[PDB]
Amino acid sequence: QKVNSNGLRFGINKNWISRWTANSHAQTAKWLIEDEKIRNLFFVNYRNAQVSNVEIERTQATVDVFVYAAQPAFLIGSENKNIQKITKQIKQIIGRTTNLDLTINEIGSPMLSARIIARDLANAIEARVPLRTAMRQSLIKVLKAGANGIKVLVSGRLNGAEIARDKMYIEGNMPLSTLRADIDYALEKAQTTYGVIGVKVWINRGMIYTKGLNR
Amino acid sequence: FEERIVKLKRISKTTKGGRNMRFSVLVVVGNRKGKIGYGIAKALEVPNAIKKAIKAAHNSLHTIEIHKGSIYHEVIGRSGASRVLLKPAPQGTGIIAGGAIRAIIELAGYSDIYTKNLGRNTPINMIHATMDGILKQLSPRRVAILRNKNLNE
Amino acid sequence: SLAKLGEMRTHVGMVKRYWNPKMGFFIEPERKHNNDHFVLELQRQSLQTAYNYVKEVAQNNGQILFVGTKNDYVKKLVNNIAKRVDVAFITQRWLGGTLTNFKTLSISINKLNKLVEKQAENAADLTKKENLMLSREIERLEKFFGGVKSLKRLPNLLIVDDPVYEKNAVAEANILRIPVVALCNTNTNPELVDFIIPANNHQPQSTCLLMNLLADAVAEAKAMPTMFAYKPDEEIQIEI
RNA sequence: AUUGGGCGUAAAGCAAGCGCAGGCGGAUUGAAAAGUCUGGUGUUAAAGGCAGCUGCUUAACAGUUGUAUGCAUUGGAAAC
RNA sequence: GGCGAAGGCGAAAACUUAGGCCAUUACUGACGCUUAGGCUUGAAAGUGUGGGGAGCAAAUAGGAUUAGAUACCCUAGUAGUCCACACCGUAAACGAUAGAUACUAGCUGUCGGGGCGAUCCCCUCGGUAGUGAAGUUAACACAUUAAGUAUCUCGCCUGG
RNA sequence: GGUGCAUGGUUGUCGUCAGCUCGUGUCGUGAGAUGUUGGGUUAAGUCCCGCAACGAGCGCAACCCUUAUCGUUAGUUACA
Repeated sequence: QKVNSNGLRFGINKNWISRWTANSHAQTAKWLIEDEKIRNLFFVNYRNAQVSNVEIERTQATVDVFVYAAQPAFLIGSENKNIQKITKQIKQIIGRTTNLDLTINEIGSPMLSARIIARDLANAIEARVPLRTAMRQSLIKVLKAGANGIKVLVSGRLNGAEIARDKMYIEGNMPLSTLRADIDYALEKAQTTYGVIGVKVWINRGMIYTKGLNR
Repeated sequence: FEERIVKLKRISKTTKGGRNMRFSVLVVVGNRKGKIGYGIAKALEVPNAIKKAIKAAHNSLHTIEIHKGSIYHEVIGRSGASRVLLKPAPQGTGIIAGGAIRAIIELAGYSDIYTKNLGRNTPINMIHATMDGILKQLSPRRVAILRNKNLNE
Repeated sequence: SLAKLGEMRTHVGMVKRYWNPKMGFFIEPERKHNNDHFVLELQRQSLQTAYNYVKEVAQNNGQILFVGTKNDYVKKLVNNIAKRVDVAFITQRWLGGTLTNFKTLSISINKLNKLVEKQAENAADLTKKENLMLSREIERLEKFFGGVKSLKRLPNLLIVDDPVYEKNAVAEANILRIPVVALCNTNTNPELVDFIIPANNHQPQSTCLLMNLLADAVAEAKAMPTMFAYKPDEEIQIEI
């Protein structure tokens, strides 16, 4: 009823956010349970840098972490302190003897990943910014980076029991069915004093074509 | 131009499942030098509708002259079986009306009016009749030129 | 000469039993049999007034949008006008939405420019159906917007074979504050023109001489040679 | 709803025709001037009110002046 | 299609006769206009009065069917439908649009009358119609036959 | 542990439909309409054409895999 063709888009038309091969069917569960904690901690702990994504590879208890962020300057910080904190935190979270190497790379139109977009939209909603103006702020955040058409929805509660009053933004070419579309969909569950609110963003990295295979 | 809203009301139609919850707005713009107009707009949020109706109204500016600080001549503006009276009210009472009619007169460049309403209390034909009556005032030189006698009358 | 009465020779009669009575005020006392015959002197006076008025308007760096929408005759001869005097021409009337919404003409003219560029830049990868799509887009945007297909300027004046023949022409005419002049017939409502031109169009000589005189009026305001009212010969060409 | 509204579907034209009480009437002209204007006087009260002043600390209040206000009696006019 | 005041007028045939359409400086010289009151008429059911009653159906009564038929089905079937008289005098008699009066783009139809002429076409005026201008009803729409324009008179009208 | 009418997320009904939404502006006195509709033409708003219309977006197709003939690629523990 409400589905986005992103599982088939990620993996055969694009890559995964956590990709790794293995020969056993038992450690896969342990690795998938272990790496999600690292990913979530890195996302929540570093929002001033707007960490776009983290790639995790796990082979034989060997964990390697790569980071892509919209504002990588805050990852390093002034006098290079935050970089040392990040390195030690990631080295310790993966194991005492687990190897770790990291490089800092940027992406064109850095604020094109729906994750940080939804996080900042929720922050604006709960940061003295009215819902319409928070919507506009999220729209500028995706747009001023250099991204294509925008879909923004905020569902849940208005501190009441009514379900027939809300606002939603659609602007531009966002085919929900095109596999080769480069669409990022993210959701945030924000805790308000009256419930949980879902902030969802569909952002186009670019209307991609002739690139339908994995890279 | 002030671009002031005068009337908002939620208008809904029946479609394939559900109804059209949406509130429309209507703004009267003026400059108090004579120009005045009105414009309607539809939106699902307050500020968007406010701005759309502001620009729609500002697209319409109709100038009218000053007489006794009010309209040129007495006229009962009629529209949709709705009547609103407008008169060259002498400046001895001030603008005595509700906020809507006071604003409508003020953006018309007039200082005072004597109000009189005829018909239903629904507001959109009130606005239509008031605007029709206000805009249809006469001019001395125009009727002078039109008539066989042309000095001022 | 200038708007010679010699042209005023066949501008009489149309389809009868269908006529606006308020035209009898502007044409002549028309008999009970609906005699669509036009007077000569008043038609000539109004035609000369329209001639020199559009001349002085176009001398103000304006534009006279020549519109041809009748069966084939008016359209073909308006295209001949366009190839004779540098003015816009109509193959098919625009469906509306040109002047009051300027973006709607700009998108069409840009789409046509890019369509021409695409047709001239790549033709090997295209399939027969894709080429048909491209050509049909070109044709659509050329006929869905006739006066605005490669230019964005707003016309300062437009004509029409009949001011009641085209709803969109009247809409985008009354949107602007311009002296709209048109070829008016007895079956036409006279309340849509600035200077009424009571004259025939079913007679081909009548309409072709009228709009050629309009062409000469706009050309003499554009400093180029003019042919009718300066050559005594009336054109004889049936209404194609 | 004279001022200050309707009668096709949200009052509705009489069920239809004819008529008085009563109502009004086409043109010119003359009498008369009730209607009409006009010229006036009487009275329509002081107190009350409009405009004005005084005092009560100030008006509240009290006093106060030009003015109200409707009849009759009076020269005319011919437009109906 | 016309006429009749509405009610209405259709197998034909005759008579009395209301009234009509066309054009008349033609005659009294306003004799006018309507209408509360007032006069007359007034589909029809159904009432009784005298006949026949051809037929049928209110009512009534059986078989159905039904959750049940004196509803939709039918058969039997009276008042009545028929006529003469009154009374019933109400109607979707509503165009839910009063009567007398004069005027308002046209256009396409019809009937009647006047003129004319193979027919005819045509013009004149009405009657009978409409789309639609203008004008007028919130709107639906009317619109030369108005719900347009205006005078006299009357009747109807303020929440369920 | 419920309060799913407090909800997020989630899918399903119609139905993967045969259409859908949105802006510009125009037409209505407001509800609203327009395009987006209709004739040809499809699974489809598929497109053309015409129409106050002009386009922007969504759903079916679209990349994706899956599918078949050939050519071709490396070469075992294949084939041979």
